[PDB]
Amino acid sequence: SLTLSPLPPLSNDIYPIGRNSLGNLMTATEKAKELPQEDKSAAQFQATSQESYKSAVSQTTKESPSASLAKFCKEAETAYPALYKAIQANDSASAKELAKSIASKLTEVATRAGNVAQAYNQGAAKAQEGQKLMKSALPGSHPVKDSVDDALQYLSPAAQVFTSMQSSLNESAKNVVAAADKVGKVPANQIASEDSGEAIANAWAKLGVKATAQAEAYNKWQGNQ
Ligand SMILES: CC(=O)/C(C)=C/C=C/C=C\C=C\C=C/C=C/C=C/C=C/C=C\C=C\C/C=C/C(=O)O
Repeated sequence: SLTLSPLPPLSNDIYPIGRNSLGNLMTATEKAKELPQEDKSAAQFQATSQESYKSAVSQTTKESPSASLAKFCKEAETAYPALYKAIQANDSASAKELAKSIASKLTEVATRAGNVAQAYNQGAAKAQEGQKLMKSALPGSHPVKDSVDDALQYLSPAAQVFTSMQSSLNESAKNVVAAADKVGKVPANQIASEDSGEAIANAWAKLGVKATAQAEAYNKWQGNQ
């Protein structure tokens, strides 16, 4: 049997994307915006550093994975019960078509998450370059050097959060297609791990509540960078 509800970590009690997991990187981004602008030696490096932070946040906003997930969860509330009914009716052609649709939506959300991870990992390579340039070019105390160090410390764990979201959603897409492929081939009740269409819908609805909240919190935050 295959799990059609959200998979870890999206099934976690605490939604995995938010200040709980990204707050150190958020703070670092706020500090980078507000760096002082009196130092001549640092000015160009600091502009480049600030543009790197801003590029990554802008990329994040373009993708908006939590907002996209929340939209999916709304769809899931009706799409999974409809699929479950097709499974129970041993309706292979219907189940396949419905699962294909669900999977398409899941894989688009997963790609958005993956795109955020890619932006962060690419940002880390920029920070690596900046760290070396500034260690030599900017001998004394410069808050931008700390901002680069912050990026190096926090970007890869942050990227991993998004990679794990991507992995979960891609697995959900695989599972829903695989489930529909069994319809008409084995007994219907052996296909899904869950005991009802409603149980599956409720699990996506619960995730949707969390994703919606985060989407709105993030929207606020990015508009002040
Ligand atoms: C090359 C050269 O000459 C020099 C000088 C390079 C210097 C580079 C310096 C810094 C680089 C930072 C890069 C990336 C930052 C990224 C910051 C990201 C912050 C993200 C914060 C929160 C994210 C929340 C996501 C929510 C989305 C959702 O829930 O949908």
